[PDB]
Amino acid sequence: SGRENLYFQGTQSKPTPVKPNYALKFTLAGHTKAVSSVKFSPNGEWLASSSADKLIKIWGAYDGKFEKTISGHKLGISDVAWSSDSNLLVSASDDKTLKIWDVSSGKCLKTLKGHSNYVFCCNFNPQSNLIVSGSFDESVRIWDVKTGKCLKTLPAHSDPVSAVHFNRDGSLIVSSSYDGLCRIWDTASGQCLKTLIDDDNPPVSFVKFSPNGKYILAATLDNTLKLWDYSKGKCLKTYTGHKNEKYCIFANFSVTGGKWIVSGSEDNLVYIWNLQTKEIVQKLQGHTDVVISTACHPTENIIASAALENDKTIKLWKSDC
Repeated sequence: SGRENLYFQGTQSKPTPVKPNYALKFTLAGHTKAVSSVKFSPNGEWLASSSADKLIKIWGAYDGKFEKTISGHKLGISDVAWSSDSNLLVSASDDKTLKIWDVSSGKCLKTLKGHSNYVFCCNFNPQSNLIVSGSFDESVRIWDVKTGKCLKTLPAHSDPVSAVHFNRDGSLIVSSSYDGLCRIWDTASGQCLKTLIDDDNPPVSFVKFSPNGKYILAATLDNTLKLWDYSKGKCLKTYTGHKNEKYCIFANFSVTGGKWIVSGSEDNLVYIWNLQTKEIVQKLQGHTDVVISTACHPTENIIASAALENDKTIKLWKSDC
């Protein structure tokens, strides 16, 4: 308070690299089967979780407080995603549908039908007038949010689609599949603009664009994450040390503090790497099954992690940096 606020800490010529200090704050229990996917709302207020138990739950991002259960899918749910204004959610289910939900009321606004097998992954575009979905039926679909109609069906893959993500302005979609391909699609035209292959093409279990849209982060089932300049077709960074040979585990760019890569792992840990140096900077211990999903809070140094059937919980972790 007052004049003593302005307190000089000293000069440091050699920078000393920062490591995060994520510490467990809350465990969120209530799902009765494996959790599938957790995502923070863009406005930072909420965490949504989806589960094999057919339910979506909403939780306070800062206090871990249970808010509501959202129900309606007839079978398990593999993914959930928020609209840009934090008002809507879309979910991808084994019942072959996606559902669009009003988060405040819990009501299903639209059921998106067209896929011929489990819907596995989903995302809104930044404008949030479109949804992209990936399915066991091997296709990527692009949906009109307002009408619920399928606008395009992309014959994207020759195996289930493991992930779909729009870039920062919605102009591109990236998709991945156990077929070993990452593929870049023009949103407007539906044309494949590029196919990225790892070489002996291991199954690709996850993809997403970097925040700045220049890179894609891709997980492959040889226990490896890779950061690609998709346009140059060049791999910039490789992240290893975790376990990923079986499942579609989410990974993330942590951008609120130190620049990290964050992933789940089949050894029940959350892994955190320094993005540039590729060194593991933290491993978060607490879960008792595969950490299938992780998410990074938009403004605070908070990570949410969620685990499979032997655990069924979500954990919220917070770091000073």
